[PDB]
Amino acid sequence: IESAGFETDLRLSTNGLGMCQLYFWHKIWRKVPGDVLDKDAFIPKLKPAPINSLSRDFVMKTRRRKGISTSNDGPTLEKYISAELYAQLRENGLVP
Amino acid sequence: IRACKDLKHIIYYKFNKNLGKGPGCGFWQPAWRVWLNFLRGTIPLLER
Amino acid sequence: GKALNNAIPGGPKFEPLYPEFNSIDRVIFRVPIRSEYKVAFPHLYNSRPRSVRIPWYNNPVSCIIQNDEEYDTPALFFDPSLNPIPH
Amino acid sequence: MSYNGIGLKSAKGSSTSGHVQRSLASNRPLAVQKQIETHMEKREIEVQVSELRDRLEEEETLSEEQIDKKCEALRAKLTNEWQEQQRMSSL
Amino acid sequence: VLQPLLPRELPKLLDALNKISKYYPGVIIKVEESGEHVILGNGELYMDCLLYDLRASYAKIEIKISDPLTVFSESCSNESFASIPVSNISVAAEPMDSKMIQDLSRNTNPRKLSKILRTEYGWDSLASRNVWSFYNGNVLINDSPELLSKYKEQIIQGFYWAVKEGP
Amino acid sequence: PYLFSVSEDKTVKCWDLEKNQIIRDYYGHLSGVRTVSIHPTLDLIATAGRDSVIKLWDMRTRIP
RNA sequence: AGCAGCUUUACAGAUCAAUGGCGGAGGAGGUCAACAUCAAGAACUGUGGGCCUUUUAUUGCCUAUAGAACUUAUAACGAACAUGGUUCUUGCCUUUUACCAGAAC
Ligand SMILES: O=P(O)(O)O[C@H]1[C@H](OP(=O)(O)O)[C@@H](OP(=O)(O)O)[C@H](OP(=O)(O)O)[C@@H](OP(=O)(O)O)[C@H]1OP(=O)(O)O
Repeated sequence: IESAGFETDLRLSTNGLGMCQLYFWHKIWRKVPGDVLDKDAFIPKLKPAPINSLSRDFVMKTRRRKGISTSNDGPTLEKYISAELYAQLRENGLVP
Repeated sequence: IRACKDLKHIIYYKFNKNLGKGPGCGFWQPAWRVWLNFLRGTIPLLER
Repeated sequence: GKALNNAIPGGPKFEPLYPEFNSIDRVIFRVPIRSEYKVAFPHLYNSRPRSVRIPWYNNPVSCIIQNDEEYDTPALFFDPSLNPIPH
Repeated sequence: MSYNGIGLKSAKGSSTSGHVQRSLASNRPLAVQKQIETHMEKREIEVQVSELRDRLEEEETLSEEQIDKKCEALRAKLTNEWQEQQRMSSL
Repeated sequence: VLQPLLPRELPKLLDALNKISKYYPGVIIKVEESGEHVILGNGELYMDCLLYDLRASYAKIEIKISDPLTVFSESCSNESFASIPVSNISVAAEPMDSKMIQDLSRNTNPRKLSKILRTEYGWDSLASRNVWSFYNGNVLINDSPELLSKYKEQIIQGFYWAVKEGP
Repeated sequence: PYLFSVSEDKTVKCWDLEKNQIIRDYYGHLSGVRTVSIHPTLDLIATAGRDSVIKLWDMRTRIP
């Protein structure tokens, strides 16, 4: 997600004395910084989101792209479990 | 005319690098080419 | 650049050749799409790349070692710039 | 021609040079956890039975029925010990 | 993500995408549930080449495209806090061990498999026997066996559906 | 693949039907042109109008 | 290098009828000229055979064979680079010329 135009920046910064190859034959999957459930993460409308907001930003933008969300209506366990049980879980400090 | 002014700018700043202001740049070949190419197209127009 | 009405640094400028989706609430902003990217990969970084001509990708990095500098330095010499061959 | 989306389409017709400058001014253990703990305790008994099964099968000495009998016997023994421990802890 | 500039031209795009899917082996083209088309490629040059082929040779229609995106994946960093059942069958999950993730990413009988799991990964005796399936880097574990074996196939199918479109 | 049109504006025009654009203009009528006829076997067009004369134009050179 | 074979444009000796082989009966230039040809199914002609067209004159295709100068793949005679016309859309505008600057032909 951070590789867009990387090659062009490299080639321009080095005045043609540098070249690069980006590949994914080693399937490295890494934890995106921040938390997915941090519904209060700050997200700039136009500038790149802060490090700790990435997991939330990527989730929300994906949901809106797919039409899963109308907004801050992100994922919660309450969508699948019964409402009265989630009401308990939120008071127990598991998930608000 | 604009092309010649532009050529003079690039020529003079190449030519004058350690010489400063004043007459003396005689590298007329590029502007001369500009006027020869002007004549190439002016010829049929003036003939008519 | 002319077809895309995009002017890269030091490049020429021209009249424009031509006069729910991608809304900011649905776009992941990570890196600004530079104008240089729009000419580097004109089909990927533009939605309507009309009249675009795909460019040459790249040439192998140049390694031409320079000479004619010291009157008696030979044609073949291990220039200071080269890594040694330490095996 | 715009650069990074900023400038005019052209300076012609704008009455200006079109020169662009970057602005320097902008800058109670929930019942479900107890259920998982109880499941893990009963699972340890079943794990012991399965390990015994693995040992007997790898030794290829006993029929599948004799192995099933030894596993049921070990299961009954360990389940009785667990029920006694739960009764004692609850007591 | 892409869609045609003019909706009237959507069938031309479909035909062109089929050609692309055939001429570009490594490309993955899928129609999302929202109706927008997703193209997955190896990199910016790969996409630039296939988009040129679409606009210039196969589709010959104008196509709107998104800024570059990436394929994310969903996972867990800790064990499930509770054995919550569901209705409309409780399931739990744990972060898979790094070693097995790597070997499965490189694609590397029930008794043999149980030996592999017990010796290199240290899984317990039951886990090493009750593994029902391995799918897209995930594992399903069954831990009366006859009571459960009636619907093993349908349970596996549900797991296969879940692992390709997470919560 | 040509269309010939004549108008009260004294002009006679040839339109290339592959482009829907004017490609040839025939100048010479003193006043409004009322009629045009294309020769059946020659690359020639006949036009006439208020100036009381018929002009026969070679299509290619646009010469009357 | 010496020895051996093949080959023969040369020199010497021998031979010198015929036949065969080999070679031959202007060169370099010109800010000279004429004529032809130079942007296309990557896209060339001829000889030979077949089919079609053609109707006494030759065209097109398939097949066999011989030759394909120059020009061209980050495409083009020109490692260079002017102008005009028509149409459209713009600019400055006060009407035309003369002009702004993008497109198409
Ligand atoms: O007006 P300036 O900014 O001072 O530039 C001048 C000017 O050139 P331009 O106005 O065209 O840029 C002079 O040209 P003219 O005024 O006479 O037309 C030119 O002198 P020339 O007559 O030889 O062209 C002179 O050149 P020099 O460097 O020799 O003084 C050059 O000065 P700079 O470009 O160096 O500033």
